[PDB]
Amino acid sequence: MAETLEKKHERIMLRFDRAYSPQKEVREKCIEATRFARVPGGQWEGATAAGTKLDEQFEKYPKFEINKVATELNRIIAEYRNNRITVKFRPGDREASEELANKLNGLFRADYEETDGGEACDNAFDDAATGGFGCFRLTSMLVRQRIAIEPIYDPSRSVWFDPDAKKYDKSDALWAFCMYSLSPEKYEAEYGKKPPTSLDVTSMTSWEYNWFGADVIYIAKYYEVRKESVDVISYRHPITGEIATYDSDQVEDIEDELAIAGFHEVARRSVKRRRVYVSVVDGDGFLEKPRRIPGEHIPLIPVYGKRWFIDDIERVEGHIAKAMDPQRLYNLQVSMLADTAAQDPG
Amino acid sequence: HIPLIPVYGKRWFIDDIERVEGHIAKAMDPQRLYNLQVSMLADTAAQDPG
Amino acid sequence: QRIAIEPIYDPSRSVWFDPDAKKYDKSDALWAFCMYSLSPEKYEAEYGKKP
Amino acid sequence: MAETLEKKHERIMLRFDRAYSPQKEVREKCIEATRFARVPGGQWEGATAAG
Amino acid sequence: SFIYLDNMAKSLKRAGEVWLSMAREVYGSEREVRI
Amino acid sequence: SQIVLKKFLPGFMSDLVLAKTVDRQLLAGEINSSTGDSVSFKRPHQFSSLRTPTGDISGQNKNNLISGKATGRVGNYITVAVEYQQLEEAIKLNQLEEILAPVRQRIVTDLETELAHFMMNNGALSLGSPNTPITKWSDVAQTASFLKDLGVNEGENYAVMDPWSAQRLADAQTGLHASDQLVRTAWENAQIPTNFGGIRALMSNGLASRTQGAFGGTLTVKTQPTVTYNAVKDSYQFTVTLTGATASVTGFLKAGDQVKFTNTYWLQQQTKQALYNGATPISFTATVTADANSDSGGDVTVTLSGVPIYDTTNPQYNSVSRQVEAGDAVSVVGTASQTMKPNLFYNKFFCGLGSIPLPKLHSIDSAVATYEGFSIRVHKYADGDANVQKMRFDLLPAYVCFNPHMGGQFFGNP
Amino acid sequence: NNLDSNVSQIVLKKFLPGFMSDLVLAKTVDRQLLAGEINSSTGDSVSFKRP
Amino acid sequence: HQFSSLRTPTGDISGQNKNNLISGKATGRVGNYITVAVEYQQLEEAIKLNQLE
Amino acid sequence: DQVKFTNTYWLQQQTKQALYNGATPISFTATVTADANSDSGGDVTVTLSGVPI
Repeated sequence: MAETLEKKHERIMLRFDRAYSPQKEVREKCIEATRFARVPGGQWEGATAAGTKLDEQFEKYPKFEINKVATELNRIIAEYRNNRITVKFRPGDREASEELANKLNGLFRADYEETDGGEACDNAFDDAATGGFGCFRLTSMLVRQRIAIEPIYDPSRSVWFDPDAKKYDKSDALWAFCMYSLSPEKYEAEYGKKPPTSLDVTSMTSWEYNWFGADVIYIAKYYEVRKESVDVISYRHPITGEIATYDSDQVEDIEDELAIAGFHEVARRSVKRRRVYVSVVDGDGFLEKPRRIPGEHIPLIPVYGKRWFIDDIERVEGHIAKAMDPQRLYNLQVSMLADTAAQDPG
Repeated sequence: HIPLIPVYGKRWFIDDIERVEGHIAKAMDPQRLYNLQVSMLADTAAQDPG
Repeated sequence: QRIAIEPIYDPSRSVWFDPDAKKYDKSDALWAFCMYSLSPEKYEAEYGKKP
Repeated sequence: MAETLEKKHERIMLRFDRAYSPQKEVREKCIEATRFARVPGGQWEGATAAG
Repeated sequence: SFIYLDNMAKSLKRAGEVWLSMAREVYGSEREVRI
Repeated sequence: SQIVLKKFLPGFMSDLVLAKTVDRQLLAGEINSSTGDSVSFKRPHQFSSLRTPTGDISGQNKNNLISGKATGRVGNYITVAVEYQQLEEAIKLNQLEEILAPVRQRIVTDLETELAHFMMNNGALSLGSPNTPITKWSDVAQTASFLKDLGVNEGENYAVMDPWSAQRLADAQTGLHASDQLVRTAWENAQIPTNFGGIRALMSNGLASRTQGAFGGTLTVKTQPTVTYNAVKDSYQFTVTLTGATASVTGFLKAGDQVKFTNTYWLQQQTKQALYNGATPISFTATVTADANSDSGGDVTVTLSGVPIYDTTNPQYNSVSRQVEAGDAVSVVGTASQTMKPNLFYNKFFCGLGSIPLPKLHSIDSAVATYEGFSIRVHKYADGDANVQKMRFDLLPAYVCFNPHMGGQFFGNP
Repeated sequence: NNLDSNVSQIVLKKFLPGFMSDLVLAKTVDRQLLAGEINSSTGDSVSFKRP
Repeated sequence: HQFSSLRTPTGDISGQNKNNLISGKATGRVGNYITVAVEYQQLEEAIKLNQLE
Repeated sequence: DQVKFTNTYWLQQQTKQALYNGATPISFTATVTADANSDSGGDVTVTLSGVPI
């Protein structure tokens, strides 16, 4: 039953390991594809330092790079950004359907415009088209309460889902992860200076890349869905409609209804409901204790370029993976032509 | 807000670092190789006229 | 009082942002820098010759 | 609490150092690209004196 | 040039938002009162 | 035997508590290009009163105004340099960054060993017999009790103990009778709380060690020293000669030994009254600063940090019950030549620590690496055309000792 | 060589902390009975009765 | 790697010594196969072997 | 089997200062890797893992 937070922590760690084990190589391919397509020097990684003594020196082999695999991807990105798309609500065959739909897509449009919806969509589509996996988040912020759209950076190494979820939208997911990097100064700015920093281990980066700063700390948010027993109160005010069932989170004392326009009536019906909790964890303990978010689904929305289910593991592809070998062979051919031509001029 | 407004040509977030690129980065090697080829042709041509 | 628009020269070696900011427009930035060059005569004209 | 301005100054210096540290090898590429495209002698730079 | 123009447009949007936030304390708040 | 992993194997490293606990506030950005290589801080003033029954005595013997200083300066360079064939190094090492990780550690580890030696060499107060380790609660509580008895309030006190010694305190804590939180924490993590007995306790594996140094004979003072405030108002150091020693021994007194004067006791620095340690008064102690030899006839001249001022014309600055005079009986703590790792206790305003920024060498490529607030300047050059490239790392520290009478060493007592 | 005349030997205007004590007896002794009793008319001393 | 430091009042390292890059490697090897083998007849399969899994 | 060298002490690997468990320094220990045999004269040659460099 694990009353202590300590006993719940190693369960979270085990779940993270179980989720990380299978989906390890596909994300490696996605990261390699993005790095190959965008990083200025990423087309020769894995052989950055290669050469022979040449009589008391160690000349490195000449390695040139002519990027030709990004034009078609840029064309795709331009085609998308020319005609953006957004969720549209359609009415039904009722008397108030049109007005309901108008209010719904007015409120949704306001939320999308007064927040980072455009940034989230652009980044998600860019990552999906380049590597194959993209995501963005849909959380709630207070400014009294509102719903905000936020982007996710490094989805390939930052988003991990339940291994038993096989749908495109991960509807049958029971828990989920969202990792992000942080700086130590902000680490003591938030939380506390008292406990030393500890970061989750993934052995993911430094994979054929230069690293200079060990000043990054990996912190993960963790989402669960739980079925719990909750009792509701059915107010039966005769005036302004009689039947109105509300949960026990709002009470005549919690919110000052004062039974002015509300009657107790029946308040014994308890039903099981689906609720979602969020928390912030690290490699040692709980940074923030679990708290329930106002929703029913995991607020993570994954975006895929091409996705298939081949052997008990989902596999993704973008638009760069298929052209790696001809490009990295063309570069070698160009280099071996250039040095040989320069060897003997006349 | 901070009144600094950045403008990026092409921008991405790859490995915990913001990366930017314009329109000259990709074609540096072909140009700086073409120049060398032209020079090594010119000097060889000037060497022996007839 | 009035709001004005001014340019920044050499952004790549003059503009630096908070390393923990990750957005395109850097909304989530807590501090920033803006460097520029100056001549000794102008540095004396403003401020003072004392320092 | 950073009572004195001298106490406030080295915090600013440290923040400048922390901001300059990560974003270094990208601005070099940007400056190199600008110099290569615009400066009359920038396409052969780095090997000006070779013989 | 489409990507450069799009990035410029989305930077101009942010600049306009900053100007909107700035203008309230300089030019004052706006009220609609004529009746 | 050819497939070699690109990921390095794990290594070893110590911890940092001294640099974090010492005062890094006063000595910061003050040794600039204009102040020189040293700078001094001021010292508080003290006054003494008169007891007379008359009022129209407007002309009498008044007090005096003497101003003191505490001067801090810069230390030697912390330099690590490697010579190597850069091509052979770069065969399999990208950007030469594998070197960076175990180097910042050596520079950071060495500064901490230097701070410990200075704190041990300049600290004055001593407690307990060096032979006995720390086993109980009183061994830790005594430092806080003594610091409170001296009269220091402004600041916060600290103590650092070896890891094996803490295992013992946690074992004792597991024996409590009513604090279930404490018992559970000690049983699970073997972790003592933050404030232990009125002083903040720290556990650290990286800590300096010292040797006693051979000595023998009933030592005693030969010539009366001068301990007036005018003489010792700038350093709190004084020199003294001792007789009755061994014939001729090299290294007679090492740096860090505690010499105890039997008949001179400490005073409560405000009320100027003696100190009672439950059953016996507390005697005055001083710390050897530099190594002292012994010549024929058994005469040793030594310099000690911590002064027992008994000025007779400026009584307001006294810090001892009586004046040290010829024929007094002195002793030294510990045994002949044993080696030990001392355990330290100190106030916030005892020793400082500062860094001097270093400018870039002309026409030589370089970089700056930050590591918990310490900036290391790295330079690279290729002098000589034998493919011998060289890289160097530099850091320049600076130390100051404010008041030697607010810190020192302590051990366990039976 | 010999740059010592360029620099100055300064002393910061900040005092190091010192030692102080506490007072408990004056707050606990009786003071209400001997409150202004010794005046110009009374003289050097004044007396109280016994039970 | 492990290194050592030098001390100098001014930083002159003209006549000092400098550290070298000594490389050390730890080796790992394979062991021996673990093999479990069984055999049996087709007639036994037909008339006697049930619940083989 | 485990062999203890009485008069050689461990070291904190980074600091290089000796290790003391209270008032008794810790003694270096090593482990026998292969079976050894004793010949006449009380001489045995052994191979130990972990070295006192």
